[PDB]
Amino acid sequence: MDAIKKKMQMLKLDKENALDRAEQAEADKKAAEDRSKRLEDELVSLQKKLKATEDELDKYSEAPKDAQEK
Amino acid sequence: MDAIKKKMQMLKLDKENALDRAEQAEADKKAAEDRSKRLEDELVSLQKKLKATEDELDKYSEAPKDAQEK
Amino acid sequence: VPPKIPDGERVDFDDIHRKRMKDLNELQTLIEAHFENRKKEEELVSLKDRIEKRRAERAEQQRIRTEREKERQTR
Amino acid sequence: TTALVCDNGSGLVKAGFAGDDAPRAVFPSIVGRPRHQGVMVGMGQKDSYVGDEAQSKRGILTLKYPIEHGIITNWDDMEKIWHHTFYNELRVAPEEHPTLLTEAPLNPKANREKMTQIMFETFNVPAMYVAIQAVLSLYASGRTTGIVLDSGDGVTHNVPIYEGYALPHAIMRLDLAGRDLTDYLMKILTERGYSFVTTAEREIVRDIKEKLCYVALDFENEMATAASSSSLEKSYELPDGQVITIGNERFRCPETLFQPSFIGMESAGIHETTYNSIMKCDIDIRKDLYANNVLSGGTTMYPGIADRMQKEITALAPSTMKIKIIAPPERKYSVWIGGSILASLSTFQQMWISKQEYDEAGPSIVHRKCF
Amino acid sequence: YLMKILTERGYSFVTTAEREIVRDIKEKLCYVALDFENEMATAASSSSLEKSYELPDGQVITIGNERFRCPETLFQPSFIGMESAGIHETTYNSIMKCDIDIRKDLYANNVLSGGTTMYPGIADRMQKEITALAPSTMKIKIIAPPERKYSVWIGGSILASLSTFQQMWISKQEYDEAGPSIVHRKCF
Ligand SMILES: Nc1ncnc2c1ncn2[C@@H]1O[C@H](COP(=O)(O)OP(=O)(O)O)[C@@H](O)[C@H]1O
Ligand SMILES: [Mg+2]
Repeated sequence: MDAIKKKMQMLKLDKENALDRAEQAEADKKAAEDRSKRLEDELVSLQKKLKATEDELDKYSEAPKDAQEK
Repeated sequence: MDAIKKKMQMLKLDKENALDRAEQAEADKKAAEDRSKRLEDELVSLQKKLKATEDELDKYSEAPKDAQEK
Repeated sequence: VPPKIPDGERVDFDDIHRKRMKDLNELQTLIEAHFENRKKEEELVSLKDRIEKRRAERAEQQRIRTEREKERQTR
Repeated sequence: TTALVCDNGSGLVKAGFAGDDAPRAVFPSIVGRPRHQGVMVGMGQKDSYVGDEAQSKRGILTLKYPIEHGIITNWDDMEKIWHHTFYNELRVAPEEHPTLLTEAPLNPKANREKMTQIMFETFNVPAMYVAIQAVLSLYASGRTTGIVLDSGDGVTHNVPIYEGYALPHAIMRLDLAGRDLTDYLMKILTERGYSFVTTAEREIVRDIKEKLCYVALDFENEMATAASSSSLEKSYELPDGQVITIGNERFRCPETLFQPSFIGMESAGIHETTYNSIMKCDIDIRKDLYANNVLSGGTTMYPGIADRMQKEITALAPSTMKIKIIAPPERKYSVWIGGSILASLSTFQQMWISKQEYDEAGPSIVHRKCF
Repeated sequence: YLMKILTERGYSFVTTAEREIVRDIKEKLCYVALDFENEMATAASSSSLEKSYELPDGQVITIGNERFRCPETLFQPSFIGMESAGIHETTYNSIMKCDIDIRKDLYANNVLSGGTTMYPGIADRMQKEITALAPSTMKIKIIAPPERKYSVWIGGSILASLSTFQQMWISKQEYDEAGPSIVHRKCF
């Protein structure tokens, strides 16, 4: 008939809307998770640099006792 | 007829699938955003303590320099 | 000199929204028209059933009358 | 008062008052003089049947369209069509109504100037404005960006727009449209035995094209399938009986859009002129144009074109961009719906070409600020 | 651009073969206006500019103010949508990037070459534009030899005929030893 065709059109328009929203949400989620894992790597690097600076501080804290002994 | 019923049902099913997929992606995005915010808030303090360690190293290196040159 | 559009304010993506909103209204009016139309047209099937009863009775009447005329004519 | 949103088009004149959803009167734009002699006296035979009246008496007329490719080639017939549209299909005198005509891009100036001169002198309207047929189709979609491919019946043009700023250097106008597809279908039907020659039978071939033809998703596979099985052969009943069976002519007629070499045209199909029109745009608005490709016009109503075009552009475009093709169900009247929306705006109410302005600068006012 | 503005009168050239016809029209008819606005005003009132031209099959065409609008794109690249400045201002910018002591010599020895600089009346428009841009004291001179089109090739012949240049060629044995990347090396 005619109205059945209108119902068929409507039942696909909302499908297209949902698919578009799903694609947008997937892209946003992937971008956010990539940024989060990059920040995780940044935090690991910062921890490593803190450890290295603490090592250098341990060296220049060992030096003063020998210096006083000198 | 027959094909109309199953076609409409399949369209509705796929619309619901897209909706749930978008909801899941939104939840993952919220989780990633929270993780990123928490990571940054503590990474700033990590950088601050790294700078404090660096300044401590600077002074604990200035002292042995003078002591050796003393 | 090209046409420089004067200073407006709005709108977008809303009049299309309200125009597409009445799809449900259109579907309802179409389905109502279809239902009432089938209901107000199928009665002609009953009317033609009446036509069939009238033709059946007239055919019986004409068979009887033609037999009567054949009886009354062949002398 | 209310504005008259007329839309000349080429093949179907669509008109109606501003602010509605659909045009009030849609009828073919053909004017056909009778060609035989005529023996009955007092039958009340007129000298020219225009509009939808000449699609019922077409058996003894010689229909001739007054608009060839966007441009108007026969001004007297076009004036007759306009007079019919105003007085008999809408029954509103033009002395009390603004008009909003539509015109294809890159058309000759003289056509537009003559159009405004007619509207101001013969019909004597209060004020008229001429708008490009693609901006309206972009209005109707409710967008503000996007590249619109308006494949009418006369001419196919592809106007890209971003944020409301049209890009005049990226308009790609191609003269292949529905009429050439009708002629090509009428030419390939002769391969089965059916010969249509008369200008009246062109209408029958047009009906065949509308009701049966479809655009194939992949051309070679369809050509191979139609040559082995017989699941495609759809039959159609002429206006007098003698049903005909269309085989692989079904998807070969509208394939001309994507391979204009079929009718001898050099240019590339509508799948590649859109990509070229995009690539002429700046490098930073190509993603938005990729995502908001809009279809309009009558000829884009073939079943299965919104998938073939998307497949082709996805093949051409870079793999990362998302290609989306907007194909609203109200494609045919998209330009007129957009015209109604534009005429109903308050901000637009001072852009009309008022009659006193025309009296002061002549018909060349249309090229001036009031575009 | 000429093929695109011819459509404003009714003449449509689309085929890649008809691009050659439009090129011939451009070569034979177009000229560069000394002052653009005055020419646009004159061509819109009189009809002393409309020159006709016969296509390869008849049907003569009449070019109006398309004559000086096609080559005007050189001085206003905004016509074809290009952002950059015209050939009248990129020369001045190229001069101003040079050192402060050789600007007078460059001002006095501006050279034109190449085919497209053969439009009738360009050596005056360019001089007027640069004189407008440049300081009032410097003398602006534009060298426009009549053999402009083949200027590059004549110079090439002169360079190849020199004795001092005879040892700059990229000899084949050198290419065999260093590969095609030899061209970027000392033998430029
Ligand atoms: N449902 C359809 N399927 C296929 N082709 C169609 C359909 N409707 C119209 N057409 C083609 O489109 C043309 C009408 O296009 P239209 O948009 O009216 O042109 P215009 O831009 O001049 O109004 C007709 O000539 C016909 O060939
Ligand atoms: Mg149209």
